[PDB]
Amino acid sequence: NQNLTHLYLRGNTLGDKGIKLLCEGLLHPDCKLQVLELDNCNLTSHCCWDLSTLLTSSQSLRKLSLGNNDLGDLGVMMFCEVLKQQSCLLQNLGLSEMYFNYETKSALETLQEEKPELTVVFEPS
Amino acid sequence: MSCCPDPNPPIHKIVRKPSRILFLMDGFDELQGAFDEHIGPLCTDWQKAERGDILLSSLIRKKLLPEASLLITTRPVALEKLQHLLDHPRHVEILGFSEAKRKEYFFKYFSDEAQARAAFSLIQENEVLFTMCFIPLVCWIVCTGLKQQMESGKSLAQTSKTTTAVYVFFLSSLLQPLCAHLWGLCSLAADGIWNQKILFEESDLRNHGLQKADVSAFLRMNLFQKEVDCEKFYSFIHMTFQEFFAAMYYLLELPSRDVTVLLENYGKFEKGYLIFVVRFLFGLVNQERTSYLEKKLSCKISQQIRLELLKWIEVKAKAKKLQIQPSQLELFYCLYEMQEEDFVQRAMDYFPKIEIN
Repeated sequence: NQNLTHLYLRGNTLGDKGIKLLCEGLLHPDCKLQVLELDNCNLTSHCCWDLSTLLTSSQSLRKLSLGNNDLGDLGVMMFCEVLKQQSCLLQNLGLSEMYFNYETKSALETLQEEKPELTVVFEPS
Repeated sequence: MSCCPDPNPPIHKIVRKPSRILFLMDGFDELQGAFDEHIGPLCTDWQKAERGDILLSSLIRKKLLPEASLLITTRPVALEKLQHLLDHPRHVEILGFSEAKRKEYFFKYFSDEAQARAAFSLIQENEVLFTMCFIPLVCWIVCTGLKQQMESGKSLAQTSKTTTAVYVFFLSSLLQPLCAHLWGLCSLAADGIWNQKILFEESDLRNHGLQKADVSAFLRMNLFQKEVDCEKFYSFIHMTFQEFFAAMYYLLELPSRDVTVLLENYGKFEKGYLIFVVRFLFGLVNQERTSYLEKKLSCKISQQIRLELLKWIEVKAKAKKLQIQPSQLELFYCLYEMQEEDFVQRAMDYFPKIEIN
């Protein structure tokens, strides 16, 4: 369905397996989804690989609102590193309601300054 | 410090989130050093470095990491200095073993019924020890003493009538086989009580005449412990023993060796209240003594100390205050240990009114 531009799944306990399966769909060349919202979805560290893949693979995705889930302190560092290679994501990257360490916050702040095309990342503070 | 081996754990993560965290402040009464319940700053902001008394007080008062849960264990005597910082606590009292549980302990401790039954009968026949075995520490000491008697196969007799007798008995069967270094160990304990130290460095042991060779003897013959949990801090296997040794120190033959001064500082947190130090001092100061370490105790000093102890009882028994050092029954415990009618009756004549619970 090429007309579907916004999908909100926050609150569903999709799990890591859930994200994996959704990504297979999202990585399809005809997918036009622009906004994917994933707040608490019972996520863990594993899904970061698939989310990272999503961030750099999809040419359609513009906003990925990962919210109150244990994304992982290292998982987000992968996002920081990959979202430098001409990513098409411009909007909210989520990562709200999530505790990060000093180095992580610094990396996210650095990303925000170096890539202004990314409106706002939205850390906890 | 109390976390996994990683020196830099996620302190700034969920570890900062209260209500999901419970602290276990084990041994409030063992906080060596003066503890002021009234302080200037209340050390808010956990990341700020401050003195240990303030840090603990701030946690206790729920100003540091508020909404977090806190469990405290303590000797009831130390409630005097703790109740001022609780506001709305739930107080739980720990009671010792019932007759049924005393029995289970013996059978679990000993390798089989062949010895557990003998141990149980040997103790049960002794009304006093059986009653004293209310306390896990006492039944442990008695069982350990029996285990040592079993190894030698001497008799397994258990005829002790007092707390002191149990502790003296324990050392007799442990050190007699050491005797030449007992003074050093006693000195160490006394120094620790007066200098607010439970955990000793090897340097402190050496400075009291105990260097490696004898120290190991105490580690083997379960009397003294090393703390090898990624540390090198030596201590007595239980605070009651440290107080016991300090008590003997005053009666042998370097804080002072002045019992009057010791007694003057009894009702104080700073010295750990010296409850067992005195309770044992009373039991040790007797004429009805025998051999095996006991004969190395100074008879001349005991006679000099006995007099001051009697004066101490008269002075304290006279008090009619509550939440005060020896509150009647405590003096009775002291007199119970000193099982000599001449002394006890003279001491008891200073109690025209007895109020006990």
